[PDB]
Amino acid sequence: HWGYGKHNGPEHWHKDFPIAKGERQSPVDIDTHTAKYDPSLKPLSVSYDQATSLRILNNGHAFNVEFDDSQDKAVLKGGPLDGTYRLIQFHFHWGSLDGQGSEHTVDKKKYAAELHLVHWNTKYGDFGKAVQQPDGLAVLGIFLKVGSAKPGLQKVVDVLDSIKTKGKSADFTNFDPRGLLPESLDYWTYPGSLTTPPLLECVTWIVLKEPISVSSEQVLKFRKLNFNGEGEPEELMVDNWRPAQPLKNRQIKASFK
Ligand SMILES: NS(=O)(=O)c1ccc(NS(=O)(=O)CCNC(=O)Nc2ccc(F)cc2)cc1
Ligand SMILES: NS(=O)(=O)c1ccc(NS(=O)(=O)CCNC(=O)Nc2ccc(F)cc2)cc1
Ligand SMILES: [Zn+2]
Repeated sequence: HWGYGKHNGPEHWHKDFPIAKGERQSPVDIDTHTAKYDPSLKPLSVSYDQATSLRILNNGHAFNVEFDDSQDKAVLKGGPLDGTYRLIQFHFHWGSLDGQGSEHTVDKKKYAAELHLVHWNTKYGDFGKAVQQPDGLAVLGIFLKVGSAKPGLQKVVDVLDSIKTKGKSADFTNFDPRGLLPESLDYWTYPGSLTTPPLLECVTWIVLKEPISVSSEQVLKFRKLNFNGEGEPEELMVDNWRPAQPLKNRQIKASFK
């Protein structure tokens, strides 16, 4: 079963998930000199004031903070999107070292980690229906670089020892995801896929240009999580990132000049 290891990592996924070699796979390298400014792109509308986080889960691949998505509470609109997309979860991808960890790259630059805020298009009624549609999901990607601490990340950092191993969950209410955003909402956008199996080609990717800075201690505590379940051989949850995939017949558009 798939993972990031020696024997089951991204280069093996195509054997059980042949769409891994598909036409709109993610992540990709963002070539900043080839991305076209598109003045028809709208500013992003991030409406997280009424977000309801519920819990945090170690699923053996990353840790997900889950939200209540049964009403329009925390929604993403505007930008390249038609309609309203509801936040359902966020999670991160990170490295064993500060020099790697992000999934998207910028002119081949790898960031220390990458945050994915996952939203589904309300016109499809639920997340499981939305992932079967080419405009089903919108994922907001935010790079993390190692620098000053991110105060709004620390509640996430401090709960991690309670979900160290696969299958552990903890209550995680009243978390405000606005504390994870950078100052600017300038972005690049392209059509793509889930970056983990089943790798479905259902995502409008929106990747912010401005990274957030987190402290070395904050990202070190990500690296203390375990891919394995309790009682299984300990394997540190690091380098849970898929490398850049071929861009093929896609254009990356920039919301800014
Ligand atoms: N709003 S809530 O009830 O509290 C709630 C409930 C669950 C979550 N977990 S999740 O975000 O990871 C979505 C996982 N659910 C799926 O259906 N995935 C899937 C993927 C590929 C397929 F092909 C088919 C299904 C978060 C919040
Ligand atoms: N890295 S990314 O592109 O942003 C990305 C990658 C994958 C997802 N999918 S997910 O939200 O569901 C989290 C994964 N967990 C499951 O799918 N669980 C599940 C539960 C019940 C089922 F019936 C089937 C599956 C979202 C964003
Ligand atoms: Zn992700």
